[PDB]
Amino acid sequence: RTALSPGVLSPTRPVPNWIARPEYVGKPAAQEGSEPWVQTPEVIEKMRVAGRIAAGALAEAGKAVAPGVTTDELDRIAHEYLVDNGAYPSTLGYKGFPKSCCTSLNEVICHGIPDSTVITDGDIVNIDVTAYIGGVHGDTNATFPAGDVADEHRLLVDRTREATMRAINTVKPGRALSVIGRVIESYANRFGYNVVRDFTGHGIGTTFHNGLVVLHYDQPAVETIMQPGMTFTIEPMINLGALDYEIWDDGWTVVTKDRKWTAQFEHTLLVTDTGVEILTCL
Ligand SMILES: [K+]
Repeated sequence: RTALSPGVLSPTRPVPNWIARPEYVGKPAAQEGSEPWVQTPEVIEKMRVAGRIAAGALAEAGKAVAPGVTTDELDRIAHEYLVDNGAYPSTLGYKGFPKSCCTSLNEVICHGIPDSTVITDGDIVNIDVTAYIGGVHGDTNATFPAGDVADEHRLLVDRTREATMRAINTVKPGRALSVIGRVIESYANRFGYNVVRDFTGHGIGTTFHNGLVVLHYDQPAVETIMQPGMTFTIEPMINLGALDYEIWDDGWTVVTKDRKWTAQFEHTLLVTDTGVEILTCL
């Protein structure tokens, strides 16, 4: 299976005019980065709605993953499930991003832009979908196998899913945020994999990236302590190869330099009074 190359982009997909657009739509930058890390009860409830819709959109698009399909098509499907549910696709118009979800095949670490690229037997593809409704965001992603995937790749995907669930299970108030990256990296290294460091999880709420950064590798210098009402993503990218990468001319598509495949899974989490709640569930 040859290394991927930029495909061709379909035109901007329309969104019903009555669905509110986040404030950054169409602008070069977003007004985000200094919002409270702990959300109000109102916002937490709204985030449950957003997270459920994003989860449903991810699941719909994931069902279309099959050899023969284009990533653009996956985008068409998630976009339509969001709009149908009254949600705006947060990535659409986010810092110029042109589509409604990110589709990251094989060696694309993250932020692949859905295009003409056709998926072939044995590929793996991450679909990342964010919903904006009720003035809040919810983000989730998962990597899906297409046809007869090699065992190496099936294990990568399964172990990345397991690393993410183990990290989620450690979320609890009063525990250091750095426990998450410790847990992910220890599990990825058990199998000889490498955890991407330059791309991270993040606080999410009324803004898409609110300033809070969640690392997926071991970095005990971070002193942040998890607090009830904090909302953030856990979304480790795990590489079979080296971490060195390149970003395509589009300014979005990140690919591994050695072209070895990489997988990712993600949920939006809430720190509750005693533990965790996954908000991006159906
Ligand atoms: K990938």
